[PDB]
Amino acid sequence: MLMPRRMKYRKQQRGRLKGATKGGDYVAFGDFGLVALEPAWITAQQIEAARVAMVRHFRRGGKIFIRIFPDKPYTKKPLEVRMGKGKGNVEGYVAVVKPGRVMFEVAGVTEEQAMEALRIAGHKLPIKTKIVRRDAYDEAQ
Amino acid sequence: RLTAYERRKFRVRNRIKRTGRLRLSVFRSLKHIYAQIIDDEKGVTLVSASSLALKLKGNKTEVARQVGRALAEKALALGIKQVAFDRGPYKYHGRVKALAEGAREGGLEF
Amino acid sequence: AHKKGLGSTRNGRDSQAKRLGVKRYEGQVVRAGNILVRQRGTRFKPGKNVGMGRDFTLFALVDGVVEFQDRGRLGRYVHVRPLA
Amino acid sequence: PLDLALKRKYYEEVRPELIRRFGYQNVWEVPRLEKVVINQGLGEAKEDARILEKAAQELALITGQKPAVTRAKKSISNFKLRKGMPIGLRVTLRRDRMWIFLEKLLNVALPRIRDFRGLNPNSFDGRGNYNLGLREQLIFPEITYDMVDALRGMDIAVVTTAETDEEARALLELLGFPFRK
Amino acid sequence: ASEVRIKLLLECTECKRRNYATEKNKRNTPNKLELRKYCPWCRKHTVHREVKI
RNA sequence: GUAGAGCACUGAUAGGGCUAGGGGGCCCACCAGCCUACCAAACCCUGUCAAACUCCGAAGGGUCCCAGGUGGAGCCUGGG
RNA sequence: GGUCGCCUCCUAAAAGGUAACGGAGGCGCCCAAAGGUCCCCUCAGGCGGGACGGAAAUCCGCCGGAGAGCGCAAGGGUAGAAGGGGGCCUGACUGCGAGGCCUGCAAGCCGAGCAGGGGCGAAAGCCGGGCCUAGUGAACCGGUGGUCCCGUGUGGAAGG
RNA sequence: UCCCCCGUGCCCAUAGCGGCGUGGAACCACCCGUUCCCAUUCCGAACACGGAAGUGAAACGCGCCAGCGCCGAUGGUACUGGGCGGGCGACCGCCUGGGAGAGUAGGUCGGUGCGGGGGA
RNA sequence: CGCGGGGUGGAGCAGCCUGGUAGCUCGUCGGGCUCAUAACCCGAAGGUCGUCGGUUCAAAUCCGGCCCCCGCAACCA
RNA sequence: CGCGGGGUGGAGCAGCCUGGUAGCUCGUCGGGCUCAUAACCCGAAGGUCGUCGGUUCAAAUCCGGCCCCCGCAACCA
Ligand SMILES: CN(CC[C@H](N)CC(=O)N[C@H]1C=C[C@H](n2ccc(N)nc2=O)O[C@@H]1C(=O)O)C(=N)N
Ligand SMILES: [Mg+2]
Ligand SMILES: [Mg+2]
Ligand SMILES: [Mg+2]
Ligand SMILES: [Mg+2]
Ligand SMILES: [Mg+2]
Ligand SMILES: [Mg+2]
Ligand SMILES: [Mg+2]
Ligand SMILES: [Mg+2]
Ligand SMILES: [Mg+2]
Ligand SMILES: [Mg+2]
Ligand SMILES: [Mg+2]
Ligand SMILES: [Mg+2]
Ligand SMILES: [Mg+2]
Ligand SMILES: [Mg+2]
Ligand SMILES: [Mg+2]
Ligand SMILES: [Mg+2]
Ligand SMILES: [Mg+2]
Ligand SMILES: [Mg+2]
Ligand SMILES: [Mg+2]
Ligand SMILES: [Mg+2]
Ligand SMILES: [Mg+2]
Ligand SMILES: [Mg+2]
Ligand SMILES: [Mg+2]
Ligand SMILES: [Mg+2]
Ligand SMILES: [Mg+2]
Ligand SMILES: [Mg+2]
Ligand SMILES: [Mg+2]
Ligand SMILES: [Mg+2]
Ligand SMILES: [Mg+2]
Ligand SMILES: [Mg+2]
Ligand SMILES: [Mg+2]
Ligand SMILES: [Mg+2]
Ligand SMILES: [Mg+2]
Ligand SMILES: [Mg+2]
Ligand SMILES: [Mg+2]
Ligand SMILES: [Mg+2]
Ligand SMILES: [Mg+2]
Ligand SMILES: [Mg+2]
Ligand SMILES: [Mg+2]
Ligand SMILES: [Mg+2]
Ligand SMILES: [Mg+2]
Ligand SMILES: [Mg+2]
Ligand SMILES: [Mg+2]
Ligand SMILES: [Mg+2]
Ligand SMILES: [Mg+2]
Ligand SMILES: [Mg+2]
Ligand SMILES: [Mg+2]
Ligand SMILES: [Mg+2]
Ligand SMILES: [Mg+2]
Ligand SMILES: [Mg+2]
Ligand SMILES: [Mg+2]
Ligand SMILES: [Mg+2]
Ligand SMILES: [Mg+2]
Ligand SMILES: [Mg+2]
Ligand SMILES: [Mg+2]
Ligand SMILES: [Mg+2]
Ligand SMILES: [Mg+2]
Ligand SMILES: [Mg+2]
Ligand SMILES: [Mg+2]
Ligand SMILES: [Mg+2]
Ligand SMILES: [Mg+2]
Ligand SMILES: [Mg+2]
Ligand SMILES: [Mg+2]
Ligand SMILES: [Mg+2]
Ligand SMILES: [Mg+2]
Ligand SMILES: [Mg+2]
Ligand SMILES: [Mg+2]
Ligand SMILES: [Mg+2]
Ligand SMILES: [Mg+2]
Ligand SMILES: [Mg+2]
Ligand SMILES: [Mg+2]
Ligand SMILES: [Zn+2]
Repeated sequence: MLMPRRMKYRKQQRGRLKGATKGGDYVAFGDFGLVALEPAWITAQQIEAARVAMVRHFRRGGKIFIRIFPDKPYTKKPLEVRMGKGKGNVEGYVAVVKPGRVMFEVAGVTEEQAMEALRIAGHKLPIKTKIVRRDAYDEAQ
Repeated sequence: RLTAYERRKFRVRNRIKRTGRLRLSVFRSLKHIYAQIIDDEKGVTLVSASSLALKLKGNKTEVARQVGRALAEKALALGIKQVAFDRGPYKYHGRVKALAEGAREGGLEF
Repeated sequence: AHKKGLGSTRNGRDSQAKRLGVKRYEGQVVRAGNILVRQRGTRFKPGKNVGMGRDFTLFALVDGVVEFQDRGRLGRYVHVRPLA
Repeated sequence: PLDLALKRKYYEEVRPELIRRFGYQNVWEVPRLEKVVINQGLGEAKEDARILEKAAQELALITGQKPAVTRAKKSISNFKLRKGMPIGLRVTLRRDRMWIFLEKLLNVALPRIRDFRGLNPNSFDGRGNYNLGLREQLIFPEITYDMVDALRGMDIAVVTTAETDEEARALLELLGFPFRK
Repeated sequence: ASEVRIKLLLECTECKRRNYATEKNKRNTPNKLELRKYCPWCRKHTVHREVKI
């Protein structure tokens, strides 16, 4: 999993999600990255899920980079309880993701091989995705 | 970053400045002693009486007592009575003290 | 039913709003005494014709007109240029 | 301001060897003493018994001055400190009193220690000063024996206008410092 | 107040009428108080003390 | 002082360099060798997240002056 | 079950204000010094040195704008002091109070200036407690001390 | 009336840090002493007086450059007041005034106001 | 707020009632005896008689202030 | 979740309120007694006080959260 080992407050507000991403819009370490196309709350259990996927795809090899880190606490009321009497309890953590953000990028492996281990990676993901190539544009910022 | 010297200035300086009444700054080196009356609004000098321009010499303290009395004449003739005393980063005593007692007896008002 | 045996909270309060801020805006004609500004701390400093009470409440010392001056590193000041 | 033979030794001997050494231009920039802070940080009369100044009377017989106390900066459970207890003493020696102290230590007291073997030379500051310590207190016979009690010592810095540790040594060595190395 | 912090009316001497009242500690300084206080009654400055409240 | 944005402060943070400590070696076990595809503070680089973080900062909103504004506007004292 | 008054921050959408069994924390005290004033000092921290003596006891050196401190929670503030030390002190006065903040009411809050008589300071000045924002209770019924106002035909005393 | 120092403001780091040079003629600083006034929870360090042998080494004044600090547009984008639109929904997009923060090109080792002194 | 009685060794504690030594038994070390453990027997340890302050030749006993705990009696807008 | 309770030398109990104070009983190890064992007499040994983090100069102790143990409602017409 991926808890932030420590934190300033425990329960976090919910928040909107208006518009286009803030940063993380260019490859930076790998040579191929995975790109978000629609807003989301990606979960500690998904990030992990997608990661493990590729690692088991090119077993012994590559270097997986992971650009979004689940810091926000997903909160939720128990079952058979009604509205109010406290705010929900924490179960799991998430990372806010807008469209354009890179989430994974792998470095150093056969072009075919990265193009799969990032393809499979997307299916573990709750959203639409596009794989991308490191770029003159990317090295241009 | 600051020296205790310049802090003491501001300190002693700041208060007096808040009461509006005129300002008789007292500068003092190991050689001579100087002074000048200042309106701090416009930021201008009313009259300046110094040990060096007066060309006096013959013991530093007693030197000053005259330069104080000198300042009063050169200002009474101008119309100043009300003026509060700035004693710089110096303890009011002896040399600076003299300048005051001189200005005091010359008819000046603080 | 529906209500059963949950629980509650440990927190839940809040203090009475203090309604502070700048009370007089620059160019407002003031009587002597008007509170120009309410505050905690010195976010504004006492200028010409302006006092300060044991709660940093600045107040006009003579009739005139509020003026506002940001003198940078030594802060904002509030004065009154008494229309004579 | 007083006829002391070390004041005169610094001038009529130590001053020149330095100008011939590091080849100074101006006269003031030549290395020169400043103070000798002696810290008798006892830490043993905190909320402990009186008697603290019973050394700050012998401390006066050494240094000619009256030592003034030092208090507890902050409270510590492991030392038994509450923010305010007195732990030690400190005298700052300026002007000729400073000299005449060294004109007794450097050539009478330093040899009065048993198993003595010069001075530690790594202990120079970095911007031109030097210090160490001492344990035995009747190391100057101004403190005679039947003033007997528990023996305690002092931390001692010496402060100079030396600009580096290098030239600094040359001063302290030239004014009679036996160096262990 | 509580119990270690006692309440008290500042007494008097130069007319023996009380004219003030305040607070103090008896576990800190366990004596009788001390302040100069002009009075509307004697029209003079006087040294004052205490009695319970 | 918000949206944005930002990391200067309070914190989070993934990779890298540096690098106290800690752990596995192991030389050896008296002190000491300083060697580590292991952990890891403080720091530097790339790269990021925050209602109770802001080096910055909109549109906007408030309000006073001037002008337009004769309206089932406005203002005061009262009865329902 | 939890809650009920007051304070701090957030929610609150850049004036004020704003809800919820919304997220977080504090108060029901304390101080004759922690108050007044006149005077002087400047931090936390980091690296080198330092007999005991250490991660930190006291010491020396450069280094540093405030990340320390300011009684307690938090916020704003703050060294050009509000912080740290000393000398003298008691304005932790009385008789008042222009004008305003806030505001349904009742409340709460800020206050220049006048008189009286003091304090500290040569002095300009400053003091009607505390850096500020919590540290609390209407009316009724009584207790205590003054006043010398009322007191049932007059003077007392009882009582107000 | 230009120049140089001393005092003192105004501006609020384009002014600062660090660096190289530098000026004692006059001012200024260090400086000489500790009798006197004044001072140290110890010390003439500071503050204080009495002077004037030395020195501009320190501090400071003035010059030099961009290592740091700092100021930093234009173009464009974010967001947005007003007005509209297509989506089953998630959300996107259009006209209209407004328009950042980052970042780029760059700027900067100051500018000043009255008084005093001192040479053009 | 108002009335009753008090500390005396570390506890407990009459002495105090009555103006003359600070004390009974419980507790320590020591000796005795000791199956041991008991109880027992000898001995010393130990104190400022809440505090000042006072009447007296003198005080634990007596008076004033006070102080602190026990208790009692009421009242609580 | 929600109320409240206790976690401490091997077993079982104090010490928490009032923040610097590891206590008792077994048990254990090591000396005796006795032919031997227990009984019994004589010495010693032994725990960062559940656990993270907390406030104070420090935490058995004051302080928040999951980890345990334990009664513990949860009416559901
Ligand atoms: C049940 N009764 C008498 C009470 C009423 N007359 C009849 C009755 O059925 N009362 C019950 C009816 C519903 C009530 N109930 C239950 C669950 C719930 N969530 N809310 C409720 O009110 O619990 C009641 C209760 O026990 O009194 C007795 N045992 N005496
Ligand atoms: Mg989905
Ligand atoms: Mg001006
Ligand atoms: Mg609760
Ligand atoms: Mg509210
Ligand atoms: Mg309320
Ligand atoms: Mg300021
Ligand atoms: Mg001589
Ligand atoms: Mg110190
Ligand atoms: Mg009164
Ligand atoms: Mg890691
Ligand atoms: Mg090792
Ligand atoms: Mg190696
Ligand atoms: Mg290596
Ligand atoms: Mg780091
Ligand atoms: Mg974001
Ligand atoms: Mg925000
Ligand atoms: Mg900001
Ligand atoms: Mg605007
Ligand atoms: Mg207004
Ligand atoms: Mg009406
Ligand atoms: Mg309003
Ligand atoms: Mg005080
Ligand atoms: Mg100091
Ligand atoms: Mg320090
Ligand atoms: Mg030491
Ligand atoms: Mg140390
Ligand atoms: Mg603060
Ligand atoms: Mg102060
Ligand atoms: Mg002070
Ligand atoms: Mg004092
Ligand atoms: Mg006096
Ligand atoms: Mg009036
Ligand atoms: Mg009135
Ligand atoms: Mg009023
Ligand atoms: Mg009202
Ligand atoms: Mg007043
Ligand atoms: Mg307060
Ligand atoms: Mg104060
Ligand atoms: Mg208050
Ligand atoms: Mg109330
Ligand atoms: Mg009624
Ligand atoms: Mg009454
Ligand atoms: Mg009465
Ligand atoms: Mg009558
Ligand atoms: Mg200006
Ligand atoms: Mg250079
Ligand atoms: Mg040069
Ligand atoms: Mg050169
Ligand atoms: Mg030069
Ligand atoms: Mg020269
Ligand atoms: Mg002094
Ligand atoms: Mg001093
Ligand atoms: Mg120039
Ligand atoms: Mg260069
Ligand atoms: Mg630059
Ligand atoms: Mg632009
Ligand atoms: Mg747009
Ligand atoms: Mg508009
Ligand atoms: Mg619109
Ligand atoms: Mg669309
Ligand atoms: Mg450039
Ligand atoms: Mg420069
Ligand atoms: Mg010339
Ligand atoms: Mg009775
Ligand atoms: Mg008795
Ligand atoms: Mg006796
Ligand atoms: Mg227990
Ligand atoms: Mg105990
Ligand atoms: Mg046998
Ligand atoms: Mg047994
Ligand atoms: Mg609790
Ligand atoms: Zn009186």
